[PDB]
Amino acid sequence: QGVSDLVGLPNQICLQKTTSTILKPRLISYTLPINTREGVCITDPLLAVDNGFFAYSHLEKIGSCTRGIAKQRIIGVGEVLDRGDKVPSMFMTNVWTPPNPSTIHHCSSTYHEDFYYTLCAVSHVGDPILNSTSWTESLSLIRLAVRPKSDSGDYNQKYIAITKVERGKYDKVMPYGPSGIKQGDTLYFPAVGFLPRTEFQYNDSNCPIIHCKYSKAENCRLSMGVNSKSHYILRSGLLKYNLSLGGDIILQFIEIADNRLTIGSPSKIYNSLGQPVFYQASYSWDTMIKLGDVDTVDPLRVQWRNNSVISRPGQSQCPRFNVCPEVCWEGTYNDAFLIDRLNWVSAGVYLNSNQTAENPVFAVFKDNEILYQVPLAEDDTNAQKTITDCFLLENVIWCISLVEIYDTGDSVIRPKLFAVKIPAQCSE
Amino acid sequence: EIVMTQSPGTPSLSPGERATLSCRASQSIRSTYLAWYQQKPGQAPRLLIYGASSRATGIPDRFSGSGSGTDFTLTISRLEPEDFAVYYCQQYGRSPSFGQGTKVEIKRTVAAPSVFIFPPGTASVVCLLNNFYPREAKVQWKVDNALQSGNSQESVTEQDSKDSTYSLSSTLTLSKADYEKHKLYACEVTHQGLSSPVTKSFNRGE
Amino acid sequence: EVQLVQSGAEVKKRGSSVKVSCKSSGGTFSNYAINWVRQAPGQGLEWMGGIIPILGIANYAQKFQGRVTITTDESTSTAYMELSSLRSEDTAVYYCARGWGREQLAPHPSQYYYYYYGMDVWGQGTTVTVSSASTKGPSVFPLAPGGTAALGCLVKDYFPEPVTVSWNSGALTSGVHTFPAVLQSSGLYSLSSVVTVPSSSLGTQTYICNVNHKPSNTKVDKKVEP
Ligand SMILES: *[C@@H]1O[C@H](CO[C@@H]2O[C@@H](C)[C@@H](O)[C@@H](O)[C@@H]2O)[C@@H](O[C@@H]2O[C@H](CO)[C@@H](O[C@@H]3O[C@H](CO)[C@@H](O)[C@H](O[C@H]4O[C@H](CO)[C@@H](O)[C@H](O)[C@@H]4O)[C@@H]3O)[C@H](O)[C@H]2NC(C)=O)[C@H](O[C@@H]2O[C@@H](C)[C@@H](O)[C@@H](O)[C@@H]2O)[C@H]1NC(C)=O
Ligand SMILES: *[C@@H]1O[C@H](CO)[C@@H](O[C@@H]2O[C@H](CO)[C@@H](O)[C@H](O)[C@H]2NC(C)=O)[C@H](O)[C@H]1NC(C)=O
Ligand SMILES: *[C@@H]1O[C@H](CO)[C@@H](O[C@@H]2O[C@H](CO)[C@@H](O)[C@H](O)[C@H]2NC(C)=O)[C@H](O)[C@H]1NC(C)=O
Ligand SMILES: *[C@@H]1O[C@H](CO)[C@@H](O[C@@H]2O[C@H](CO)[C@@H](O)[C@H](O)[C@H]2NC(C)=O)[C@H](O)[C@H]1NC(C)=O
Ligand SMILES: *[C@@H]1O[C@H](CO)[C@@H](O)[C@H](O)[C@H]1NC(C)=O
Repeated sequence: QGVSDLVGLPNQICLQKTTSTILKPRLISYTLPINTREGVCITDPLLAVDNGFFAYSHLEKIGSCTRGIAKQRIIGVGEVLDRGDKVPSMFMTNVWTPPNPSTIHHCSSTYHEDFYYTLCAVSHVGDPILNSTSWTESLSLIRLAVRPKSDSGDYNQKYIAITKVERGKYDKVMPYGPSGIKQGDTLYFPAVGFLPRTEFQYNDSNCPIIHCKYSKAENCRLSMGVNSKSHYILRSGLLKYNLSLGGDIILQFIEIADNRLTIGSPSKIYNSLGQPVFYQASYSWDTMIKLGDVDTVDPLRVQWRNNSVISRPGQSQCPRFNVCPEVCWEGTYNDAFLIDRLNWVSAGVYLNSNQTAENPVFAVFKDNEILYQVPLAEDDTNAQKTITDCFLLENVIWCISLVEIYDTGDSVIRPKLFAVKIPAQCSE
Repeated sequence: EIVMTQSPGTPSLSPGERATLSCRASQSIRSTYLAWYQQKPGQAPRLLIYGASSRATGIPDRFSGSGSGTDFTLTISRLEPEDFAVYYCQQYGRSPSFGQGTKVEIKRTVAAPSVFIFPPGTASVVCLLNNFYPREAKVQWKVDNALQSGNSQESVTEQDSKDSTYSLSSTLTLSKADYEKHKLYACEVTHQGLSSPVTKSFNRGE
Repeated sequence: EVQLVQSGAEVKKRGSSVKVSCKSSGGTFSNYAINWVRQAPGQGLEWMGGIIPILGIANYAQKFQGRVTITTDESTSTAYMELSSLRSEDTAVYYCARGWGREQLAPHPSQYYYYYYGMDVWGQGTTVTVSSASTKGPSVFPLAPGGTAALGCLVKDYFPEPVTVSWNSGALTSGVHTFPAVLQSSGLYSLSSVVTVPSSSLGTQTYICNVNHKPSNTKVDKKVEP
């Protein structure tokens, strides 16, 4: 009843392959504050959905998405509800804006009872991925009540700078990804560690170059960094924040295991039908989608699917469906949400192009076949980053998808949000 | 990085008539990313087509765009005096590139070159090819028995305002030292509009 | 209504550098892109690069990457293109042109793509000669001549173009061809201007060519006679 997590025994969904269009996307970007004007880019988006609530974030800057002057950073929370016509909508209820919008980077949100806790990086040198050596590690926490109050002190909004971070042997750590999970009173955020390339142990014999003629054995190791001679390598994982502790907040870094290892990239961890799932973006030579059931969270190990149908666009070195080790840092973030564990079928958006960020398709797929899909825009639509999150409305599976697009109507690079019901039958 | 090849290079065809010039890319490209430009004699280019079919602000309806994929086509419906110029196709976007250009010549009746020769520490012998058509014509310098190589320079006019012909000046530059060592100087002119090669010649004297 | 205005023709030594101006007369650079195109004498157009000022981004073709800096000054509504280490191959005419330019999402974690569109507004062009030779005047030589004769003037060995030629002090026009100049391996130019006349009139009339090369401020006026 109402809007709930994807748990229990949902209504049935079509598990057969069909080339008919049976998915019917909707625009729901309206009850949100993305109010358009040209000259601006709206970048660094974030979407999270948990227990009938949501977190959202973006950075609006004037001019270039890269070099433009930052104007406003939004971190908002609200409810996911039925308008009355059995279609889920998003209603912002509590919005936080920092005083300096150029300093917040790489936010990540996880929900726990009364709040969304969103963990961000504070930087005075731009993106720490690009200014890794210049970035002094500074992490902040913005905690937002999903249902604010009137005379509640700092119950509504609470900003707090983290001083105690256990990073192990990594020089610094950072949130990297849109959303994470709770386990009891312990929160886990998708994150990344910066390791000096000098103390990175990696047997080059592990690099899988069998029947990969033009691939050398070093390529794996060299691809663990933003480029072949980067000072750091990036190792994905989790940042753990245990709410039961009390005292000065401690975050603790948990590196991801080295099976199907690829360069640290924006990832996300979420619960589906009882159990945690991990998606890691393929920013490297391993361009087939990286997702799977979490075996253990701490230490973090992931049973990656052997998916042979979903990939991501790249560039001339590591384009779509590339599978041989190369030295590259290319690709996009396009996550997927487990909606049926028995058949392991997932829902998500991919970019139907080999070397260009365009043509976003919402697809329901299994490991070796796409069951069904629908384009979300036109053939040539510039689109890059997609965040898909599914849930239940009156026990029917719905997915909300954030897609970062070029909007032609206002000539603005911006996020748009789509709601897709997953149909019961395979035939109209 | 994309390479555009145009064709033909030098089409010759008559005024009032229709014209079609082809542009082909070494890659398949979206039609949105293609333009046609016109460069009249000795001045800046101007934009005819963009998106492979659209005439711009202030353009006559003669010009029409066509094609997609790898093949594209510009079309002139009724040619006119000003429509005789060079035409470039452009693929644009990330790293734009032009084709080598198509220059639409004037079609006219074949003419024959009037061939003249002029004698001079250096000396330069000149050979003039006055009022011929079409442009294609060859000049071979000749000393006593010699057929020369890589010591001659060539210059050509554009088509005359009146009769739409070409003229040519070839020039043989050699030090005055080797001027007295040889005796006969000739220039052989092969052209389509003459029966067989004409040759004007002289020996220092008269 | 807007059109662009470029700097004056330049002559520069081999190894030197050039900075060509291109200013917007009517308005600001507001959101358009300024492309730079070049044309080697007697050759076709090649895109060198472009700039989109409202984004603060420049992009270049590979052939000119490193050698070309495309800058702006929005105070002066003025773009600049600086070429460095000039080789003889860079002797050309450099146009600045204006068209739309759009920032696009790329399949890269940080990169953005930048799209330069068809160019609809053109500057007049700026000629840039690169040569080790120095300013010099031309030597004017005559070329004297069965029912039609030809005579002419040879304008030899002048470095900085151009030179101008008239016949009979600009009175003789019909049947005249002044040829496009050629460059000798001396680094100097040489031209020929010729006239067809009736043979009957080799004695009746007297023909005088007027060679006038301003960079040296020459005005040799030489006759022609059998
Ligand atoms: C987008 O990229 C896709 C993948 O590119 C491949 O991977 C990259 C990293 C690089 O290595 C490329 O060289 C690869 O092509 C393209 O789809 C692939 O197309 C190729 C053929 O062009 C397919 O291959 C076949 O693979 C089969 C097994 O899966 C083989 O049975 C088959 O072998 C037979 O035929 C080959 C010659 O083709 C001979 O060896 C023998 O005669 C043998 O009998 C092929 O080797 C590959 O499977 C495709 N991968 C996919 C679909 O994931 C794609 O190109 C398009 O592919 C399909 C959809 C057609 O429409 C093609 O015409 C089309 O080009 C790229 N898309 C575009 C637009 O370029
Ligand atoms: C990495 O840090 C340096 C230093 O903060 C950045 O360089 C600055 O760049 C801006 C934008 O052009 C200038 O206004 C500053 O004057 C520069 N400062 C210095 C000290 O050079 C650099 O841009 C950062 N890298 C990225 C990708 O943002
Ligand atoms: C979060 O912190 C609490 C508080 O220290 C931890 O709770 C302890 O857990 C151990 C083993 O589970 C018990 O033996 C203690 O009695 C617990 N203490 C209290 C006060 O309850 C908890 O384990 C921490 N969670 C994580 C995931 O580390
Ligand atoms: C993806 O494929 C791999 C390889 O087949 C699977 O990993 C192996 O599975 C076998 C069982 O068939 C085990 O004996 C091995 O220990 C596994 N690991 C290896 C070889 O490194 C993997 O299980 C597949 N993924 C899923 C989700 O089943
Ligand atoms: C690296 O690989 C070689 C051979 O595969 C092996 O002998 C060596 O022990 C490996 N290194 C480590 C640290 O295990």
